[PDB]
Amino acid sequence: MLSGLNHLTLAVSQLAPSVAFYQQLLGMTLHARWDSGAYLSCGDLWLCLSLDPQRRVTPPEESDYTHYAFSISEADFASFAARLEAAGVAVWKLNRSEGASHYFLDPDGHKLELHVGSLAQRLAACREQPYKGMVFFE
Amino acid sequence: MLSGLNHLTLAVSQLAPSVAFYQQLLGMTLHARWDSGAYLSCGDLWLCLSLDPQRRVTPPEESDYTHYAFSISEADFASFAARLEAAGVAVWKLNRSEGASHYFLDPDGHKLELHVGSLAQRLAACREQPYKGMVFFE
Ligand SMILES: [Zn+2]
Ligand SMILES: [Zn+2]
Repeated sequence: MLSGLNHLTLAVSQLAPSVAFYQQLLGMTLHARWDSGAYLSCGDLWLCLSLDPQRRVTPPEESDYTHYAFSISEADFASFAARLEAAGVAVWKLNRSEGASHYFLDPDGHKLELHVGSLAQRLAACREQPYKGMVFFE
Repeated sequence: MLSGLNHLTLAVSQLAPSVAFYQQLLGMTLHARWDSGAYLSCGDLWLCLSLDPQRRVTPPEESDYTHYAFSISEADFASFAARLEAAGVAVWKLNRSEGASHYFLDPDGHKLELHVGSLAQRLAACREQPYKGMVFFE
């Protein structure tokens, strides 16, 4: 069977500002970089940044809801979100429609998120406050 | 500070064919569905499919290299690739890198991959044969 995300590859227009964002600002571990990409890790996540001349910025209102959420503890969530805000990182969504989340953009307009909680916790919360028409499968 | 990938959300244009693709063809576990989305899991990956009228079925030549790779064992790789081929699933790239990889498209054109191998394995191969401009960080 398939089991797990092996890696997430993000196309980037400029490699150095992207590496700086993920390593310096988000605190991910940089393992290697080369003329056309970089490999970082975030816990078990393998992140590849790939220099792509085809990557364009799109303002968030003109891209779809595809997005990438990173786990953070309840104790660190608010202060890290506030640090991103204070550093001028743009926000793309304010309404918390899926629990405790902060929604921010990377330098290339990729839609990112900080989230507190697992899938099991989300399902348990949704049993009490379900999305419209929600059905649960055991 | 960040501990890993919390969830991957893919915007979809039609919920039913996307659920069929990820649950039935790819074998992910469906945990819940609502009028505008679904939650699935694939190993430790929490996948959300989100119905979005902004999502377009996008040919691969019209999107950048951003993509999502799922882990599969070497032993299972060939039969799973054959399953995708039997289902008529389009391929967007041929593999030219270390470790088995199959590059395929979802119903909306999201770029997916099956990959055999870890970040550690990739780094070991790169240390032996570094890419142009490659620098490592310990
Ligand atoms: Zn999210
Ligand atoms: Zn890949």
